[PDB]
Amino acid sequence: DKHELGQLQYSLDYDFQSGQLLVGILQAMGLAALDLGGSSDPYVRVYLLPDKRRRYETKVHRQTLNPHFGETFAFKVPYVELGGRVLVMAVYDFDRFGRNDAIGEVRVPMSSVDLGRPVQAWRELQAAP
Ligand SMILES: [Ca+2]
Ligand SMILES: [Ca+2]
Ligand SMILES: [Ca+2]
Repeated sequence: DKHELGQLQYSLDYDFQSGQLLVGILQAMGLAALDLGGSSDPYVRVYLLPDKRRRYETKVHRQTLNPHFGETFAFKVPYVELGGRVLVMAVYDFDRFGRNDAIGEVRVPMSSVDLGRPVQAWRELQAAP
Protein backbone atom coordinates (compact mmCIF):
# COMPACT_ATOMS: atom_id res chain seq x y z
CA ASP A 1 0.00 0.00 0.00
CA LYS A 2 1.13 3.49 -0.97
CA HIS A 3 -0.36 6.14 1.30
CA GLU A 4 -1.67 9.31 -0.28
CA LEU A 5 0.43 12.45 -0.07
CA GLY A 6 -2.61 14.71 0.22
CA GLN A 7 -5.75 16.02 -1.44
CA LEU A 8 -5.48 19.67 -2.83
CA GLN A 9 -8.37 22.06 -3.70
CA TYR A 10 -7.69 24.90 -6.14
CA SER A 11 -9.30 27.10 -8.84
CA LEU A 12 -8.49 28.19 -12.39
CA ASP A 13 -10.08 31.30 -13.95
CA TYR A 14 -8.95 33.32 -16.89
CA ASP A 15 -9.74 36.95 -16.38
CA PHE A 16 -10.21 38.31 -19.88
CA GLN A 17 -10.71 41.89 -18.70
CA SER A 18 -7.29 42.08 -16.98
CA GLY A 19 -5.59 39.52 -19.27
CA GLN A 20 -4.49 37.23 -16.42
CA LEU A 21 -4.71 33.61 -15.32
CA LEU A 22 -5.97 33.50 -11.76
CA VAL A 23 -4.73 30.57 -9.69
CA GLY A 24 -6.55 30.22 -6.38
CA ILE A 25 -5.13 27.91 -3.71
CA LEU A 26 -8.10 27.08 -1.51
CA GLN A 27 -6.95 24.31 0.80
CA ALA A 28 -5.21 20.99 1.30
CA MET A 29 -6.41 17.90 3.12
CA GLY A 30 -4.84 14.79 4.59
CA LEU A 31 -1.32 15.99 3.91
CA ALA A 32 1.54 13.73 4.91
CA ALA A 33 3.54 14.28 8.09
CA LEU A 34 7.10 15.38 7.15
CA ASP A 35 8.10 16.24 10.70
CA LEU A 36 8.84 13.47 13.24
CA GLY A 37 6.06 14.79 15.49
CA GLY A 38 3.45 13.69 12.97
CA SER A 39 2.44 17.04 11.43
CA SER A 40 3.79 19.47 8.85
CA ASP A 41 4.26 23.21 8.36
CA PRO A 42 2.71 23.37 4.91
CA TYR A 43 2.89 26.03 2.23
CA VAL A 44 2.21 25.93 -1.48
CA ARG A 45 4.61 27.17 -4.15
CA VAL A 46 3.00 28.24 -7.46
CA TYR A 47 4.59 28.94 -10.86
CA LEU A 48 4.04 28.61 -14.59
CA LEU A 49 6.68 26.57 -16.42
CA PRO A 50 8.76 27.05 -18.54
CA ASP A 51 9.07 30.41 -16.74
CA LYS A 52 10.44 29.49 -13.28
CA ARG A 53 11.68 32.91 -12.04
CA ARG A 54 8.07 34.14 -11.56
CA ARG A 55 7.34 32.05 -8.41
CA TYR A 56 4.74 32.73 -5.72
CA GLU A 57 4.34 31.24 -2.32
CA THR A 58 1.60 31.01 0.20
CA LYS A 59 1.97 31.76 3.87
CA VAL A 60 3.27 28.96 6.05
CA HIS A 61 0.74 27.23 8.32
CA ARG A 62 2.41 26.00 11.52
CA GLN A 63 1.75 22.37 12.35
CA THR A 64 -1.29 21.11 10.36
CA LEU A 65 -2.12 18.49 7.74
CA ASN A 66 -5.32 20.33 6.75
CA PRO A 67 -4.29 23.94 6.01
CA HIS A 68 -6.69 26.57 4.63
CA PHE A 69 -4.78 28.71 2.25
CA GLY A 70 -7.29 31.14 0.72
CA GLU A 71 -4.72 32.88 -1.50
CA THR A 72 -5.10 33.84 -5.15
CA PHE A 73 -2.20 34.39 -7.57
CA ALA A 74 -1.96 36.15 -10.94
CA PHE A 75 -0.01 35.47 -14.15
CA LYS A 76 -0.10 38.01 -16.98
CA VAL A 77 -0.20 35.95 -20.16
CA PRO A 78 -2.65 36.03 -23.10
CA TYR A 79 -5.23 33.23 -23.42
CA VAL A 80 -3.54 32.24 -26.70
CA GLU A 81 0.01 32.17 -25.32
CA LEU A 82 -1.17 29.94 -22.46
CA GLY A 83 -0.72 26.89 -24.67
CA GLY A 84 2.46 24.95 -24.00
CA ARG A 85 2.56 26.05 -20.36
CA VAL A 86 2.23 23.83 -17.28
CA LEU A 87 0.99 25.15 -13.94
CA VAL A 88 2.78 23.70 -10.91
CA MET A 89 1.28 23.78 -7.43
CA ALA A 90 3.96 22.51 -5.06
CA VAL A 91 3.12 21.76 -1.41
CA TYR A 92 6.03 21.88 1.06
CA ASP A 93 6.74 21.40 4.75
CA PHE A 94 8.66 24.37 6.06
CA ASP A 95 11.61 23.27 8.19
CA ARG A 96 13.34 26.13 9.97
CA PHE A 97 16.64 24.31 10.40
CA GLY A 98 17.25 22.77 7.00
CA ARG A 99 15.79 22.12 3.62
CA ASN A 100 12.00 22.26 3.51
CA ASP A 101 10.62 18.86 2.61
CA ALA A 102 8.52 18.25 -0.50
CA ILE A 103 5.07 16.91 0.38
CA GLY A 104 3.85 16.64 -3.26
CA GLU A 105 2.46 18.61 -6.20
CA VAL A 106 -0.17 19.04 -8.87
CA ARG A 107 0.97 19.89 -12.40
CA VAL A 108 -1.64 21.10 -14.82
CA PRO A 109 -0.65 21.06 -18.48
CA MET A 110 -2.54 24.12 -19.68
CA SER A 111 -2.97 22.73 -23.20
CA SER A 112 -5.40 20.07 -21.92
CA VAL A 113 -7.73 22.38 -19.96
CA ASP A 114 -11.17 23.87 -20.73
CA LEU A 115 -10.96 27.51 -19.56
CA GLY A 116 -14.06 29.01 -21.17
CA ARG A 117 -15.69 28.79 -17.76
CA PRO A 118 -13.98 28.99 -14.38
CA VAL A 119 -13.02 25.76 -12.64
CA GLN A 120 -12.69 24.42 -9.11
CA ALA A 121 -10.93 21.09 -8.60
CA TRP A 122 -9.62 18.66 -6.03
CA ARG A 123 -6.54 16.73 -7.05
CA GLU A 124 -4.34 14.16 -5.32
CA LEU A 125 -0.78 15.30 -4.72
CA GLN A 126 1.83 13.35 -6.71
CA ALA A 127 5.55 12.93 -6.11
CA ALA A 128 7.91 15.19 -8.07
CA PRO A 129 8.66 14.16 -11.71
CA1 LIG B 1 10.18 18.43 8.15
CA1 LIG C 1 8.52 21.35 9.32
CA1 LIG D 1 14.08 19.03 6.25
